[PDB]
Amino acid sequence: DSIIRDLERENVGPEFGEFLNTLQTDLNSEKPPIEQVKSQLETHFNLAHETQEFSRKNDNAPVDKLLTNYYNNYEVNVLEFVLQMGFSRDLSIPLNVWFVLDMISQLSTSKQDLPLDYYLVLNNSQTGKYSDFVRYLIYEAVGAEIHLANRGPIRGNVGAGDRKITFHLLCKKTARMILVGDDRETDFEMSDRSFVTLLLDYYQRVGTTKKIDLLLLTNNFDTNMNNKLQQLKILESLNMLKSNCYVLDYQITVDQVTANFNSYVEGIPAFRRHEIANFLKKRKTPKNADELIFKYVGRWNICYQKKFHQGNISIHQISGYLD
Amino acid sequence: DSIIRDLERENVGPEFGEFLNTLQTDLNSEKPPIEQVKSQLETHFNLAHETQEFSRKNDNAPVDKLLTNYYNNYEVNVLEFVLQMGFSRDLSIPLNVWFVLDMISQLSTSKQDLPLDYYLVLNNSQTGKYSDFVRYLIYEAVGAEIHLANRGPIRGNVGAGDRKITFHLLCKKTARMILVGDDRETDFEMSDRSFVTLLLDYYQRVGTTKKIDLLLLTNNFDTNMNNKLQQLKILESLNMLKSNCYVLDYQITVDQVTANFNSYVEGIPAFRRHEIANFLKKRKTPKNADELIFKYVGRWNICYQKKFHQGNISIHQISGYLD
Amino acid sequence: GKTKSGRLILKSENASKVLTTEVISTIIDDEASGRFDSKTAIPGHVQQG
Amino acid sequence: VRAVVRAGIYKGCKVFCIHEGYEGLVRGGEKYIKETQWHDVRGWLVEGGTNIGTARCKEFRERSGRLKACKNMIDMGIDALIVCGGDGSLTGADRFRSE
Amino acid sequence: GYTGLVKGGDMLKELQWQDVRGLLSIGGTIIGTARCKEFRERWGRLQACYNMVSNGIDALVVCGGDGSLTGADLFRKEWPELIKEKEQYETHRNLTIVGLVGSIDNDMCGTDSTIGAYSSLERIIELVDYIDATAASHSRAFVVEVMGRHCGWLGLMSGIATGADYIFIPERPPSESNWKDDLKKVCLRHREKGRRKTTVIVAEGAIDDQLNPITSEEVKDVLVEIGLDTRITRLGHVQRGGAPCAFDRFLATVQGVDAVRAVLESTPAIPSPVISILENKIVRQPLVESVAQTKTVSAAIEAKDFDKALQLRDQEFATSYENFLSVSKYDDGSYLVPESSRLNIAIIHVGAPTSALNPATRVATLNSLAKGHRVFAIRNGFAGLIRHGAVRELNWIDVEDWHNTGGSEIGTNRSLPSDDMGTVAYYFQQYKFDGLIIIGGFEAFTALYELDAARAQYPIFNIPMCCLPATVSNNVPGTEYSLGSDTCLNTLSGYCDAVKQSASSRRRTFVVEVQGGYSGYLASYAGLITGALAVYTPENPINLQTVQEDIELLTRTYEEDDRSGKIFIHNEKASKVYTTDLIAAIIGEAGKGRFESRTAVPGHVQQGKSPSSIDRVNACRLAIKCCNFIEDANFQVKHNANLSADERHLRFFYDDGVKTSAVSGKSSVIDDNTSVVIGIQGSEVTFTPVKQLWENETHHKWNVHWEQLNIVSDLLSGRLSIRTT
Amino acid sequence: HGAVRELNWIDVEDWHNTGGSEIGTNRSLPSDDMGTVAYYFQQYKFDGLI
Amino acid sequence: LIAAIIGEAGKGRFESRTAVPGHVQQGKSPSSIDRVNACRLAIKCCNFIE
Repeated sequence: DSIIRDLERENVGPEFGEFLNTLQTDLNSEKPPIEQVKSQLETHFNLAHETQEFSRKNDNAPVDKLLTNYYNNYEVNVLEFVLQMGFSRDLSIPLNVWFVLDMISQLSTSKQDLPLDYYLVLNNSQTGKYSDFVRYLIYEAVGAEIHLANRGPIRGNVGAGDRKITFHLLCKKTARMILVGDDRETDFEMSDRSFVTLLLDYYQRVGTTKKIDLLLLTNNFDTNMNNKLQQLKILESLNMLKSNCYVLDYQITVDQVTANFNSYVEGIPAFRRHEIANFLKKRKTPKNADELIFKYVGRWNICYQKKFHQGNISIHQISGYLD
Repeated sequence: DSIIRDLERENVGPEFGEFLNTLQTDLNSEKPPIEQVKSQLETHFNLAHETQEFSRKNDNAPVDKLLTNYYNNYEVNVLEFVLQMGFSRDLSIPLNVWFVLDMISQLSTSKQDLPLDYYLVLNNSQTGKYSDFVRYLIYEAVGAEIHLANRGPIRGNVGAGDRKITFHLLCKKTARMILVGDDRETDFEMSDRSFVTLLLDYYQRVGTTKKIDLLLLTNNFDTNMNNKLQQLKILESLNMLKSNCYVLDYQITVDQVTANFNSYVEGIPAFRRHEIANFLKKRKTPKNADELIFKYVGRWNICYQKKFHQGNISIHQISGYLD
Repeated sequence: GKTKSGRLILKSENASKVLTTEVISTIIDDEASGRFDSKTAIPGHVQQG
Repeated sequence: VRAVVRAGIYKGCKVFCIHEGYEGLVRGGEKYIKETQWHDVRGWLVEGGTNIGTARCKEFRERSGRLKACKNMIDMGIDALIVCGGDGSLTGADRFRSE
Repeated sequence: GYTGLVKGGDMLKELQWQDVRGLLSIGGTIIGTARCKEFRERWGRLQACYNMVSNGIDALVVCGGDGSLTGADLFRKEWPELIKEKEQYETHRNLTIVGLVGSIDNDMCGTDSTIGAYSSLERIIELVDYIDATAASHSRAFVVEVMGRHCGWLGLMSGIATGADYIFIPERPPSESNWKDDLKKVCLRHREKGRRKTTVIVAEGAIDDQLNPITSEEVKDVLVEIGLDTRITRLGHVQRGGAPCAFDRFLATVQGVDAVRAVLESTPAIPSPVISILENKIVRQPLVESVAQTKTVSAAIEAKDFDKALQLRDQEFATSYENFLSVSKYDDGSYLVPESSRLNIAIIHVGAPTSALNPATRVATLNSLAKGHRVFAIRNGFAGLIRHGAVRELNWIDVEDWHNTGGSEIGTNRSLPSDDMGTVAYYFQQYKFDGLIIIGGFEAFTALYELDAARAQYPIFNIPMCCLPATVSNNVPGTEYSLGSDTCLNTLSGYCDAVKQSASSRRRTFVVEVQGGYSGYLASYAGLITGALAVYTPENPINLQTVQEDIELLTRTYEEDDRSGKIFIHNEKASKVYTTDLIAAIIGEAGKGRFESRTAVPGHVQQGKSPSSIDRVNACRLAIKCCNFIEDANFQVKHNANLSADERHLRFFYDDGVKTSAVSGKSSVIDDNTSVVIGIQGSEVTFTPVKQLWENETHHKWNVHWEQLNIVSDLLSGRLSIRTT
Repeated sequence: HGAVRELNWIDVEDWHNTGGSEIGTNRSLPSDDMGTVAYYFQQYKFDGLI
Repeated sequence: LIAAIIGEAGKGRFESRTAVPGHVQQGKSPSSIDRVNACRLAIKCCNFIE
């Protein structure tokens, strides 16, 4: 409920606060909670056209079953560490959210799985405000009536297989709370740049030595900082992805970032090495110098291999480390 | 509070209830809660004339200070296991309750004492109905707001010495509760004979190897069952009294058990030997045969020393054992 | 038997480049054979005041 | 005083500390004139005031006391006096020198 | 002050992040102060209001004493009164006013301590310490005229902190009829017992029960007619100047941040507060109530009802006065207990030295001797006991000058009874100790545990024992405060003030190494109070990314500067890699040799020459509580029992076969509650048994959080701002 | 009980003929309480034991 | 430290230097003594366990 006031206060339309009233899981029912909330999202927000279009404008790709189809039951259900590096700027907040739940449902079809860890990062100011909406959504989806909190991971079971999940939502509201030791007055600026480096500050101070095996990439708002290629590049440097990590890049809009991205991921080692070098030469200034991009520059020696591509949506897997 | 309702049921006068209602102590004053109850008791019940006559009719003996009279400060403060074997018939219920309190205060004049255990038996119908009222008073006198119950010892700190006590009220209501296993229904008859033997059954079962050092005898109701001498003979028999026990026997009225008590206690070993045998020849019948007076006949081979006498108020002490 | 007033050795940094405050103190401990210990006190270029 | 006790000891001579200044000098005895050892003046650098003590001697202001003090030095076998004090404190020592 | 608010024009100037550089080691005020005079008149307050509205000032923060806050409170009451000749009205209709108590007095209600109070107390102690630091003379007396117009807190605390004979406070004034004769009594009583340094403390507001003031000259005359050469020492303006002490630096910085928060967190529904401190917790009390409560103490005194006034003071004041009165009356013989009840008390110093050891031992010896107990000091810890049987009996005279002296007079070391229990147990039996006080650190905590555990094997150890936590690290479980830690913070702040001054063609950045064990408390506290850029602690990770970030802050900080000199606080046990030496080395090579990095190692100097006033006051509170515990008759053998001398020494006897405790009368001979850690939790003193504390503690020499020290420090240095852009 | 008794030339009288123990004999062990045995050995300051 | 003391010796008489072969001590190829013994002992190991 408190979220409903927070939403009105953050210029967000009442629809959201209105959904959190009509939103309730049946529990006892044959249909798994994630799927219930998922279908409720489609109805309230009329996500039938936009989903269809998102497929249509991407050469009729199965935007409902991107994982399910590509991978076999084993492959999809072996994935345990997932990073969702934002929300697309090409889809509505309810379509973006829905897709989170839909990707989640996809990895939880089986009753023969080890636990799942899902990290959603809401990087810009556009999506950032919906953290609490998403948190109340994931709470109902998993049914955390096992043992919500102002901060922290939401743990419960999920999908057709009741697979134990632990959903983590990294945003600036949680980052501010952290920095001020949970003080009431969290009203201060925080640039998207600062936010990326603080996420890392947390990975290194929290200790986490687990590898991401499915990396979800898109076109987020604030591309100067939240640049797809630049995020991949960073994760490559920090040795954060599994040696056979899958990199999914979804979106509708094709731009230069996507060209730069694809030419890097699919580029020969000599191309990647130069890609990196010339960026540093062309873009590094003594004032620019400190930015994370100048430190965590990527690695040309990481090979990828194309797995899937239906116009604007692609899957590449890391295929080797030349040394 | 339940107690007031209980007293109205047992046919008891309202006085007792009214006493409890106005009965209040404050451990925010120099006067100990025991001297405070004693004061409230001498007030509400107008026990001044009765106390005055109690002494004046026992050759003016200091009834208000009999222990403080005989024993010195050490002598009295060492005594740690008391047995008050019934109430006196010659004293009104409140007068007896004051005497229990006056005795407790004397044994707790020093802050250098080892803890006291005070046992009080309520051996007949005329006193047993007053047990909870007594237990409530002792509770206030000792102040067990440290850490009441329908059963069990009242722990606390009593007197100017502020000595740790543990008061025990061994009555019929308590014995019934034990027998039924704390079932609600306790309305069944219990013989005064049956009661004594069950008190023995509790002790022999608890395994208590702590010896009585002060023994308080008097003129109880059911002189046939609660015979002062018969009670002595049973404790003499069971090795329950300390090697140097103190036997304080009081009353106003004089009877034959008083003649026979003093003749036994003050008697030469040959006399006691004969006394026992002639009771057994005279009184043992095959119908009577199983009674505790024919089991625990007493011990001729013991020795006493008359320590104090002032008209029907005597103090003897076990002077020796001849084996 | 006497007053316990404590013991100091003052070493100007320039007295030895090899036998430094820290080295000197470790030699004292080595040679002391548990009969007493040695500890350094290096306040630094704060002595200005 | 630490310096006098040690220097004198090093130069091979007995050092006596005259407690309560002139009062101690006039009264004399083991009570005020104590033999001091090298380890007895330990860590006196840090100590404030005077561990020996000072006292205003009324008798030493007269020839009555000045003579008594002179006797006490010859009895103690003190061949030399070191006064550490103020103006009058040293003027009185100077008068004691001529007398 | 208010003069600039009334003539508000050029008197209202903006402050930049760089304008407040190095103010944590300055004092008094750079904004300047003024007496409440024209703000006493309505037309003056009206003009002060206009200036705020005109200059678009929406919030006011008043840092002052009783008078300044009474004014702030009256300005808020009279604010809804806005006369009109404009959108300005609706905008500035609701005054946002917050109050900070900047007062040496410590008069203000609702707060346990005001900004400046402990620093002023330090100035008094500074002076009386010189007076005390001379070898005693046969008939000498000293009078200290202390400032503080409205409250006896400074007078009282100085009394405790200096071991004064007599004190004069407005809250409990003496009779006009016989104060001189009572002064004489008290003094001569102590002089009889050996005291040669008679000290009296006269407060600024000192009076007799008939409201007549008591001058220090009046007091001098009393002592002079007792045959004592008396010397007045008037502190004067000395008590208001100088750098704030360790606690004040923390108190003002923390309350200052909250004041800004309180402004932001405001609405007309939420009342105007006074940023106060209560159980070491910052609290927001209402200005209305605090000014009102403080007026009622002034009223009580003026009304000659000094009982209402003393009762109107916080427990802090009450407990302190009770302690001063207790210690003063130890010479009475009123504390004396029966011959049978007298015991042999042992005091041992286990751990590294702290200046707080001698004052604590002093109070404990006097408390014990007052009752007729015999005090035995185990010289040179457990090793001294084991190797040489080094026990020394203490008397009233032995205690002399210990309230001022640092380190240990008996010797302190980290040796443990483990070294030889048998030998420790032999000696405890020989000297027949009936109680033990282990003053020290983690090893004093360890020894208490070891001896408690040994109770099984060695009956002689079944005595009441306690650990009085004294350590610079604040690493002992069972307390929030360890004696000697405040002295250390004071030593460090002062040390760093000299560092930043020498950092103004010598040096630029300094890596000051703090030795606070395996706990980041010392370093974190020190960081906040010294305005350190970065603080290195074992609790927070050090790596190539963290280091680069620290270098970036330092780099971005230096490329703005035009008083300078920066510091980093490195805890001795933070990284086995990134040491004080490596961090300093990386800073030096940074910016292609941009700045000159230097290391500083205060080290063993952290114990200090003299204990601070906080240390002196607490050493006395806790020593008293230790003695009260071990010497409690409840834990001691009962004398009205058929006990043999050996039975009373073994503390058990066999009754009718059953092994009974000669204390409890209980079958269980060993009581776990008798081996306790005496510490502070909030304001209250706590007694906690070792067995329980020992399962709780870590092998990293001990759950506990001081996070907000690091949060506030990072906010005030560039850190939080650089970390968020 | 701390049951220690000092013996003298006179105490020894008639013991060369007598059976059993005049001081008492039993199979109890110091194990029962070493600390108490050790306390008593220290009090009476025993320099030898048979 | 030994090298440092040698250097300062003779008021800077000779130039002292440290050398740390270290992990190179294992060698590129085993010596003939090592080859011959490895064979003798391996044979004796097998003969024992088998």
